[PDB]
Amino acid sequence: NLIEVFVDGQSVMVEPGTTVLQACEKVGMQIPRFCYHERLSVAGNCRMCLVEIEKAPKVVAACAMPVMKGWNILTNSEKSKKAREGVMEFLLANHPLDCPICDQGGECDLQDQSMMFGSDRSRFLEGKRAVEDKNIGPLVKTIMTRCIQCTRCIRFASEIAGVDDLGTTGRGNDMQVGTYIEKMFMSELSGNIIDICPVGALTSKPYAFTARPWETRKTESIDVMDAVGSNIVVSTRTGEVMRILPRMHEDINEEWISDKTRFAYDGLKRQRLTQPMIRNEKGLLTYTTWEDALSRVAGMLQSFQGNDVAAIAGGLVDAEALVALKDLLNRVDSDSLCTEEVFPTAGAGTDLRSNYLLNTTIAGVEEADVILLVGTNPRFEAPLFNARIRKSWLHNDLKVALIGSPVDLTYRYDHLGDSPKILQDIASGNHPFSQILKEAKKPMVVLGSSALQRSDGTAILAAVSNIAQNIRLSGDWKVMNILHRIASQVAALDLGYKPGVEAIRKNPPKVLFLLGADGGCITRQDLPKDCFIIYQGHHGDVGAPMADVILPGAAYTEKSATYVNTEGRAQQTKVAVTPPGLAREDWKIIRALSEIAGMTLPYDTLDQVRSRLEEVSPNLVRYDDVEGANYFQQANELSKLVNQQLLADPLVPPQLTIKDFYMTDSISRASQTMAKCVKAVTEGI
Amino acid sequence: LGLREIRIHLCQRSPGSQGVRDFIEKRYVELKKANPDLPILIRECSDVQPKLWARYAFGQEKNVSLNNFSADQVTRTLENVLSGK
Amino acid sequence: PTTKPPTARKYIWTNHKFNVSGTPQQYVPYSTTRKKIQEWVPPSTPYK
Amino acid sequence: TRPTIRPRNDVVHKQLSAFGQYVAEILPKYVQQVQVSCFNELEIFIHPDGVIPVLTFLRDHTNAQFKSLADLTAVDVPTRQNRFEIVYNLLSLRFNSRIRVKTYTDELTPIESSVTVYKAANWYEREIWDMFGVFFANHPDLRRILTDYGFEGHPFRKDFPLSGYVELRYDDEVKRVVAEPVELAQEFRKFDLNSPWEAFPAYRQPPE
Amino acid sequence: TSVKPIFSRDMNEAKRRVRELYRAWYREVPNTVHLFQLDISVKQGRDKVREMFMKNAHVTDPRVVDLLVIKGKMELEETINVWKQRTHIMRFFHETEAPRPTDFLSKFYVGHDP
Amino acid sequence: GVRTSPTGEKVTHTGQAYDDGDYRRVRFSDRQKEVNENFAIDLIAEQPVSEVGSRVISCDGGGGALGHPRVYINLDKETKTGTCGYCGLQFRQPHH
Amino acid sequence: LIAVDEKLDITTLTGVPEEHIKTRKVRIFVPARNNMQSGVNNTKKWKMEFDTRERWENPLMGWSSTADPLSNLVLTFSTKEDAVAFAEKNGWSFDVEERKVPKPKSKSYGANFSWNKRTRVSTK
Ligand SMILES: *P(=O)(O)OCC(C)(C)[C@H](O)C(=O)NCCC(=O)NCCSC(=O)CCCCCCCCCCCCC
Ligand code: SF4
Ligand code: SF4
Ligand code: FES
Ligand SMILES: [Mg+2]
Ligand SMILES: [Zn+2]
Repeated sequence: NLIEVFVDGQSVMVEPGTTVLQACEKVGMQIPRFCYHERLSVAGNCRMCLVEIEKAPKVVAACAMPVMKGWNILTNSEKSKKAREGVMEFLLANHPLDCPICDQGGECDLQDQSMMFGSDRSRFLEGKRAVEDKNIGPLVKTIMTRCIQCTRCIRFASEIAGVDDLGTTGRGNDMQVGTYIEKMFMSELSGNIIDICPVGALTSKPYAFTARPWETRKTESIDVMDAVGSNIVVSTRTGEVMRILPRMHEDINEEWISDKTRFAYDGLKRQRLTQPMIRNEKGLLTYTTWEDALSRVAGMLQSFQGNDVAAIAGGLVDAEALVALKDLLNRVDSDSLCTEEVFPTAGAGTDLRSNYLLNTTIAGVEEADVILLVGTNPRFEAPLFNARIRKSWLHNDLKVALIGSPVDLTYRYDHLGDSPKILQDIASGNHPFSQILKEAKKPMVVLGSSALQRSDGTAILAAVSNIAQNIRLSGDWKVMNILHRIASQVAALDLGYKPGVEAIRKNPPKVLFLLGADGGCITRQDLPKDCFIIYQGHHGDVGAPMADVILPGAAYTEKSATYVNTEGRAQQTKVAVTPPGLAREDWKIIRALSEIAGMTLPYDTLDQVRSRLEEVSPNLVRYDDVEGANYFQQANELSKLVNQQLLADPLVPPQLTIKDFYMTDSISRASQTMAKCVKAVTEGI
Repeated sequence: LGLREIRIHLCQRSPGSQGVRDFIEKRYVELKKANPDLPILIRECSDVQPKLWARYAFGQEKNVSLNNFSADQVTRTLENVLSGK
Repeated sequence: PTTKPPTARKYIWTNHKFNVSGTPQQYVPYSTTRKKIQEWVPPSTPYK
Repeated sequence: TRPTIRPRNDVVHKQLSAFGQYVAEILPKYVQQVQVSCFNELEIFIHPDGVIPVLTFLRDHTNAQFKSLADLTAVDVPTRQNRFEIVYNLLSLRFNSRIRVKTYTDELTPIESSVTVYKAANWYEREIWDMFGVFFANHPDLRRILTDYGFEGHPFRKDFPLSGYVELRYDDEVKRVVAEPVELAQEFRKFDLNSPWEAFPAYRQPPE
Repeated sequence: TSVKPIFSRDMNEAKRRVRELYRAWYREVPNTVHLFQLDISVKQGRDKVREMFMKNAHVTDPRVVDLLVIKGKMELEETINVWKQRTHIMRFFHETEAPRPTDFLSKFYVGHDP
Repeated sequence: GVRTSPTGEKVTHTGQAYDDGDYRRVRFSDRQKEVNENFAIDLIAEQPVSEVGSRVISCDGGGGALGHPRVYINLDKETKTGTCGYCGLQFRQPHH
Repeated sequence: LIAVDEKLDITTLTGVPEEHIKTRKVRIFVPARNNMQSGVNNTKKWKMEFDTRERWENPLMGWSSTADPLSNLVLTFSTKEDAVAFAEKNGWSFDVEERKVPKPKSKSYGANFSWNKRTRVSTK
């Protein structure tokens, strides 16, 4: 059972195999460290964590030394202090004098630990070394003279990203970390080497020289670039977004964020909508006033009612705006409310959340024994979900099988065909993987929502539900899973939006509200002549060029809002900056439009809007909660009513390359760093 | 008068919602088949009493409490809502 | 300065100027940074 | 010898500890705690209702002739239930010594004025009231001393903004100075300076 | 639950003190107008005193009422002794501040403030 | 490299120039715009490239304690020249 | 020693304007650990901060102007209960976020050299 150790004479009970560093963490002491990271493997080479045992003559490395029974750990001992001073003396003896010209200046673990557990003087009278800088892509700037050879980037690269391209070339004092050849370290998780590097050897190239840590203000929010719902911290200085950093959440993030999340913040400063715009007598877009634009839209809304009113919700819309638009369109008896992504409406459809949620939580992947991925590329659709899958693979020997096109995941997997015919065959039991699933104690079936965009999505959903039913026929564990790639999709489905745009296609509307709809699913060729289009958004990409009235709105960094991720967890984004120019919050715009049109919505403040959200769906106001009910039996019973035949077309994921990963949405398209990344991955260097 | 949407809010681990849970368990499937195009959304509350929200045309809604109801009572309440009485 | 001339530099002013306050040559402050956010220019081609 | 480390006076430390024990024994009804810092400063933590007896004893006792009131101030700690902390610094010329008396008090709890014991307490308590909101029951004249007339709020509380809420300027329309909501041309820049590494292991708190 | 009083043991004594303070302020408005040469009328001063008294009518704790009446007595003492100027007396009357609209549409038009 | 903007206004070394529709140009009417004629980037480009026979060279900016902190530059990569980033000075190893 | 059951409302005594009393939503949270550093000494006390308001640019010199007095106001509390009590007695609206401690992890240096597991590393 638990063993008893002593830290500075204080008794503490720890599990067997616990290290001295973790025992000190238990008692509240933080041992200094340079090479140790709790989410990486143990290295034990920096030697900064040397602590003294009470009667042992030689100090031990706390990061790699399991505790023995009855050991007394002297963290503040004379030997420990001298060892720390010696190690810091070596590190600073070979380190270069680059602190003022270094982006790591005020947030450097070398400086802080030198000032805490180091000497204040130097007796190094020799000359320092200099190392030629490497080039590993447009995202990471390398000044390798500042590297302390802690091998965090190598261990992170290998274990987390599955990319074995970093390593140490050389021997002795001339040992260098690099790729040897001029290969660029490009991945969907490549800024985390910038995060984990304790020194300024690896630094963010877009953020280079812009600011200092003490100036910036930190706003804790969530990431809106996919359905993972990663927690982020936005660093802003003087009302300008300076950078994005990961925020720890051991159920979603686990301290990492994707490169699109980290480096697309500069797309919020380009191609922005700042003032309301209307068509003039020449057919061109000209700036106008909020009163004029809202009066025009209100006149059109009063003129047209019924099924002649459609709303298309994009990928970066929040629950408050969605519910406000839903109420506004319901006030005119209209119901052409839709989201720009397709989900099968047959059977239960959106009536049960378990039918379209990721029922096995992101943290629940680490418990699964077998996972079957259907019609998805999790590496680019949800990089953090793929990282969790790889971690489960590496640690618990998880068996991963992928049905469809052989994408390059960061781990070895069992490939199953390319067509849904094999997917249907597994349900019957002819495939050996049926036996594998039946013998697996913890199976998961993750169907990518990108495979539901084709015309046979309902049949795909029915087949995977049949597979899950066969698995269940053979407690508290959930097998069926759906992985989304759109942040607003889950919130829209919870609020009651109709998936897809097929309803709008079948009943062409006269008034169309494009709320952030930049997917180009519906155009004026599909719409009737003289259709009135109101595009409400923050970036002008497609909807703004095709619109009649353009309403500027706020981004996620600029509004306080609610987003539901792919697993059903609701999280609130906080305000970091204010909308530029005359741009306003989306739900406030909708409320003002309703008031001008004479259909005043019964909420004037964010609290009242969230009360309406609670009335519609309490899970939208229950924050950071993922517990729910599993109505899989009812969902399957309703699904097995109608039968559709799977098409013979292969399951080709929309994203097959990292360039396709880089260019996905409006903010990424407006970014210049993303354009640099695409050019680097296509042309080379 | 024309019904547009039905919402059933039931907490999943409360004694008062036990009757509403039993309706979903073995009576929801039959109801949905008879009303294929009706948005009967089922959600989960936290501590409030179970409720039945009925949204009609032009954004008009009525809420009916389902606290401590049995399975049959929920069926009768839904039948009254569907039939307009 | 005749005995100890100052060090000569290519950027040091050759002509000295007194206080120019209250004169057209007075210093006027201004922001030395570029615009932060670029707006979206609408297309110049009518859609219909 | 250690040139860069301040010397220590064990004799004075022991004398202060002995006097703290002496006063604690003499006044058990009010004295809650006695401390001696490592730089030889004696601190007495007492109940807020024993201020007058403790100060009278420490002023008139033969062995405790602290005739001079050195200072009187308050410290606002929002996390505590009794946020305000009234501190009395007393000086004894007879024995060439200093003592510190501490008292806790919240917003709505009055304290007995010490103007009867020390005369400087008049203006010191006026300043404490003006800057924190702490009320003194038996004060001959309690009113604002430092802040502007009609000023709303107590500036030294930790929840009061640095720049306040209003600012003054001359308005030509009314031919007088007016008060308007504050609006800074350049906002005060808050700097996050605390290091994420513990500097003093001696003051480390339990992990809770 | 149980706390020491300041001046009033219960709400009746607090209300009595409030009435006394109101009487004292009411009897001093014409003198304040005359001494400071204010351009307002006596009725405006009485109405402003009434408004100031009515913005704390929701207070139910006797200690808060005692502190409020103490502060009011302090402010009256400053006015009677002519320690303040015309500046502060007119600062009571928000006169150079633009009228901030309290409707959603106007607040939406002007800016981002709630 | 003082260049004149389309509106007849001098452009500073930071690329600063008010637009045609910017009202803020009124502050320069009947007055002048303070622009420093010497451009540090142009001057440092005009400065030549020092060649030394060593792989690592130390730069302190000249003058000793009156310069910048001493740094060491690795003159291995023959594609470019090693630049001291405090003073922006280029050093190179002989090739031909 | 009188008896009262009020909720300790000092709104009328603080002197804050009613606008900043009733239209402010504060956030009661433990600040997240800065990912650029490995120290955890800044994640031990609860912080109370107000909502961000508008910040425009000065027409002259382009400085960051503001009109929110409580923009730089950050309070430190030892416990969530103390922070919530302070917020309630001051009358501002508030939202509280629970502390997110890092869960304990199993780490073994011998796992890097495994006979038959995937945890074996290809480099040191
Ligand atoms: P009845 O007892 O029902 O009386 C009605 C009220 C509502 C007053 C009750 O007495 C009651 O229950 N009130 C609630 C508690 C209470 O008494 N609150 C009053 C607080 S005392 C107060 O606020 C006095 C301070 C105001 C000072 C005003 C300053 C004068 C400004 C003049 C400016 C211009 C003059 C020239
Ligand atoms: S990495 Fe740290 S120690 Fe090295 S130059 Fe940068 S701030 Fe200084
Ligand atoms: S580059 Fe950074 S993370 Fe990699 S070994 Fe060097 S100091 Fe460590
Ligand atoms: S932290 Fe243990 S040797 Fe590096
Ligand atoms: Mg770094
Ligand atoms: Zn130099």
